[PDB]
Amino acid sequence: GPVPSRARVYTDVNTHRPREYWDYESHVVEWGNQDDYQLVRKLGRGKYSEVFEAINITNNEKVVVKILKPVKKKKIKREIKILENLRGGPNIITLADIVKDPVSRTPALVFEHVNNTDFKQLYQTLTDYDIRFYMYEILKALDYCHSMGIMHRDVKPHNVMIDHEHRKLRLIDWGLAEFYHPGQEYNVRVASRYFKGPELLVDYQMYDYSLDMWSLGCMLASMIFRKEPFFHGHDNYDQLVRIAKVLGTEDLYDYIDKYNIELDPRFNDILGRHSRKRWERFVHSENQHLVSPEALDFLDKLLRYDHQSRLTAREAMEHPYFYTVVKDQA
Ligand SMILES: CNc1nc2cc(C(=O)O)ccc2c2cnccc12
Repeated sequence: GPVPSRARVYTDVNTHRPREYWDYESHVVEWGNQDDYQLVRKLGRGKYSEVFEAINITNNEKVVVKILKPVKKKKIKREIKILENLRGGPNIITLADIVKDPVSRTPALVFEHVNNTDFKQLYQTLTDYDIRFYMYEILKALDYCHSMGIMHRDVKPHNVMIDHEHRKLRLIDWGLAEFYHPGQEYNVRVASRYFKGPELLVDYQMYDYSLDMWSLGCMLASMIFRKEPFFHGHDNYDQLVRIAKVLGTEDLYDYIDKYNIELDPRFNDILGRHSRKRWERFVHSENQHLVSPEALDFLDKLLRYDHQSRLTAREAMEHPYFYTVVKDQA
């Protein structure tokens, strides 16, 4: 059976709390009236939701209503709990209200509005300093919620709302976030395919905060190489191959051994033998202004199979990649 694993930071944060902090299934939710908000326009469809710009009648402030698509009621309580738990954390989205349409009686979350620029036009225009700044701001959100016993489990560009005029950022969609408890085996069918850590692709269920750190590497590599996405796999099985073609197969296989992981028989063929590439293969004419010996070193220290050797959010923020943004924040 698979060797166990314990997160190497914030391992026991949750054990040390009142039970009601993390025992969300008993959380008693007070549902408001959704007529307090009039929907203006659809901002986007989701897999588990539909999101609308809306107006708060009382004050006239722009708001966002995320009507939740029908899932196990405790998953809603999980998301609500995690949001009331993180309220006011650096760069976390703010849950303004919880309501239910009086006619449909179908639950919805009301969040603060963010004048966001979507990454489809944004990531194509950021200077090297901008990539350092916003990445640092993501790390603020990740280290906070990790320190608070929560993994986000779905870090990807659509979930990072960026406001470029006021240089603000907020990390959103907490509907897949879980509380971390040492020894818990988690579901591996979480996150989006391009940002799935190798632990999810091989079905290693005792994962932790560090999964969020692989997703951040995928983003970092996607931005500094102007490749969206960086690991462009055809499914979950081929996704591991796209990773392996870059990180090498020796290493992956020691990772399988180090945890006595049972590989699917499917993987036993399509993976092959592959060397570990030097990141220089990916830098070309039109993306070298964004690459530096620093970014490469930071990036190398996120993309590791072994979830235990990834940087922590806290370690990431002390990387020299961020020395200037740390300075200009003084
Ligand atoms: C696709 N557009 C938006 N989706 C959101 C999703 C969540 C959530 O699921 O947590 C929270 C907030 C927003 C949001 C906020 N302001 C402007 C736009 C959006």
